[PDB]
Amino acid sequence: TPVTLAKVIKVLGRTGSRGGVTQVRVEFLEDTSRTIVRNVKGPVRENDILVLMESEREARRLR
Amino acid sequence: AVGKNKRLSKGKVVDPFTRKEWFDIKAPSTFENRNVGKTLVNKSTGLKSASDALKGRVVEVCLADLQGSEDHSFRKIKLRVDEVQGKNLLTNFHGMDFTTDKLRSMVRKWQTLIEANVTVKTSDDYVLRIFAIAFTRKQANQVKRHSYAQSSHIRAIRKVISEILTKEVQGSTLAQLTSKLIPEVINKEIENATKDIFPLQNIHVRKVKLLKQPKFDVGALMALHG
Amino acid sequence: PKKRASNGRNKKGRGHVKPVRCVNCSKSIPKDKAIKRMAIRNIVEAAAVRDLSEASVYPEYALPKTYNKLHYCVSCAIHARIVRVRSREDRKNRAPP
Amino acid sequence: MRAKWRKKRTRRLKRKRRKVRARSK
Amino acid sequence: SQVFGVARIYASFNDTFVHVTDLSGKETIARVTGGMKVKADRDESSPYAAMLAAQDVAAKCKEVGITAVHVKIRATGGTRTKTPGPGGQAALRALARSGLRIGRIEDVTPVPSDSTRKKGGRRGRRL
RNA sequence: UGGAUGGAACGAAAAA
RNA sequence: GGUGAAAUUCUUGGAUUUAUUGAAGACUAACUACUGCGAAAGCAUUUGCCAAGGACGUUUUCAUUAAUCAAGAACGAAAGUUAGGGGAUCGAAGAUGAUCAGAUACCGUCGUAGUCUUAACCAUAAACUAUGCCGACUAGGGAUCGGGUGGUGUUUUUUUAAUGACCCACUCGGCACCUUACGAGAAAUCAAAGUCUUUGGGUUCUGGGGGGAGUAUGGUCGCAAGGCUGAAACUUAAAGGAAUUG
Ligand SMILES: [Mg+2]
Ligand SMILES: [Mg+2]
Ligand SMILES: [Mg+2]
Ligand SMILES: [Mg+2]
Ligand SMILES: [Mg+2]
Ligand SMILES: [Mg+2]
Ligand SMILES: [Mg+2]
Ligand SMILES: [Mg+2]
Ligand SMILES: [Mg+2]
Ligand SMILES: [Mg+2]
Ligand SMILES: [Mg+2]
Ligand SMILES: [Mg+2]
Ligand SMILES: [Mg+2]
Ligand SMILES: [Mg+2]
Ligand SMILES: [Mg+2]
Ligand SMILES: [Mg+2]
Ligand SMILES: [Mg+2]
Repeated sequence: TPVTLAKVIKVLGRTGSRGGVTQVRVEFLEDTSRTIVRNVKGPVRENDILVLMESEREARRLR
Repeated sequence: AVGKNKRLSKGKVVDPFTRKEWFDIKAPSTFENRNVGKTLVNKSTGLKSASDALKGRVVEVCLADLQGSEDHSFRKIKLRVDEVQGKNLLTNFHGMDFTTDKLRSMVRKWQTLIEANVTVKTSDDYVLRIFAIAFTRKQANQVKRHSYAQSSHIRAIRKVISEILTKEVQGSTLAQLTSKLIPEVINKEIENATKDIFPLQNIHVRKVKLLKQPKFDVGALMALHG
Repeated sequence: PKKRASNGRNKKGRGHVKPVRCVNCSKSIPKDKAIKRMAIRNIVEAAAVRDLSEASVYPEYALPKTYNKLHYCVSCAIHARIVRVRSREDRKNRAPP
Repeated sequence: MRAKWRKKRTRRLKRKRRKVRARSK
Repeated sequence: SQVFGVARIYASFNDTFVHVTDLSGKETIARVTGGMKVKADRDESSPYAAMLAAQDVAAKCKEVGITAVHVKIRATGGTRTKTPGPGGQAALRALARSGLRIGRIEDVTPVPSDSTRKKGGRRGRRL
């Protein structure tokens, strides 16, 4: 059960039917220069660190 | 939908790649490169003789690989397998064609498209159908924004293209023609023949399609692969 | 009363226009009345371009295009967040955005 | 009700009256 | 120096097909579809499903010996949508990230010259 | 240089 | 495979998929636009044959031979009928799976008649520009199609000529478009829906509150569905058009 540590670099905005989810552009601690866009449940700012059960999934961006 | 089978068997394991071996495809002399690719088939058992399964196969390869230069980027080429010579199965020409993305980029609105086809026959009893395509050009100092043809220039241009294709194929066998089309001299002729009618930028020819084959005559094919 | 000068199409002097089929609901609609759009889009993305470019042979290959024309019925066009509506006098405006 | 279906109903009613009249002559 | 295969992604709606074949195309290798790696009947075209299948087929490719692949994307075509599905695009990025090499991508969606008839009736699909 | 369709929802006595 | 989500359906007798061929029928994509032709319906692959047509050019001919039309006549979308052929795709009826209180409806899978063609019929449409035809006059702007004229204009041929394709100017005939309203209108709007109380260029057709009713009856055409002409008794104070505020 490997995991991945990823660093938030820029928040996009709220998303979801009820505004309880946040879109963030997060950047991996290891093997840098790769940025992915993921959804976050709870309160979050920039510069936080997330742990991911998997890395290969890019959430549906609304822009 | 993994568990969706109500019934898997109307009435009521072996790895297949341990039985399969590779083969190297060879192109005729009229190409800068000769090494095309590699292909898989089963054991040529006493009941199959896999050379039979290879006899009527067709492989599509981009021309840019065959010539090295990237200007022939789109330019698909179709090659037909004909003879198996010790893991170096041989191929000859079967058809040329354009790539959809290019073909669609050819056609834009606010200009006139001109198309023509022909069913000429070669000296080698080969029966070929060749297609040609053209679009009108707005010259420098153009002010009007559409630049259409007058439907009689189109008739003349199509007549010229039709006759010139025949006069370029009659007498020619096949390979000269292949080496005429690799440097695209045919379309080079078109504007020289039509510049007194209408501009006609961008006169790439089209796909070419084969229709009828004569008897095999192994020796001619062997001549291409020295 | 009359709502548009062309009455919703571009037919003046024809009578019949040889209709086509909507791409979404397959409703029949005259060609000129249709709401044709041109969809030119690069094949992959604006995101995975870096991945494919580095993980591909032929450096700086082509990244070619893709071209589809779309035809929507009036109802589908409105329902798919396109040109939806405009105000009374603003409807006369012809130019694109 | 819609005019087209009015016309269709009337057409049927006329057809029925026609045949019932032809039943006697 | 290199070994090529041919991808032939079928990027339809409601499902996604990935199977690599020999350069001739008569011999196929490791046909896996998104619908056999999930149990939803609604996610058969989901990008996650297509990505996960693409990793599987890439595994078979790598263990057989194909290292690079030529790409042929195609939609349903004919009289149908003619636009690529959602998961096929994700699958392409998946198998590309899996380790193989990519060259000469083309679109081969079957487009007609004004074919017979689109289903749905004159007045269209009403919903 | 982007991108989503997306379930069900009948009726309201007469006059002012 | 299908949807919002599923199911009917097909799959170890190998479905969906991939390659090489072959057959059948339908269509003529992208080029395709406030562009063209036709009396209207309508007409989009190439080439050949047959006849037809508008506009332009004209110091050619006849000489008023003309405009509109009761009666009468040709053409006339789709659907439909009769008899052959063809019969891929789609698909009224129908069979089936869903949703729902019910759902013989919308949604899904099949599926006869039909969709195509030959020989005949039928003669209707929101057949719409809801604006009859001919003739004259009245405000400005550009663009476009066909033809003709002028210009040391550009490009290409053979620097060069004639051509051709463009540029500038002009004109005739078209499909229209942009601004304004002297003018018209109840208004929406209109270069005609203007030159109408300061009421008259020529001419055909239609209407007199809403229903009953395009019904009944009588003629006439058709094998049939139906078409053309077309009432009355009785009932009712409002129906209706365009705009304003909610
Ligand atoms: Mg209204
Ligand atoms: Mg009409
Ligand atoms: Mg009740
Ligand atoms: Mg009730
Ligand atoms: Mg099979
Ligand atoms: Mg065409
Ligand atoms: Mg034209
Ligand atoms: Mg008259
Ligand atoms: Mg009528
Ligand atoms: Mg009328
Ligand atoms: Mg007049
Ligand atoms: Mg002119
Ligand atoms: Mg003019
Ligand atoms: Mg016109
Ligand atoms: Mg009266
Ligand atoms: Mg009355
Ligand atoms: Mg009103």
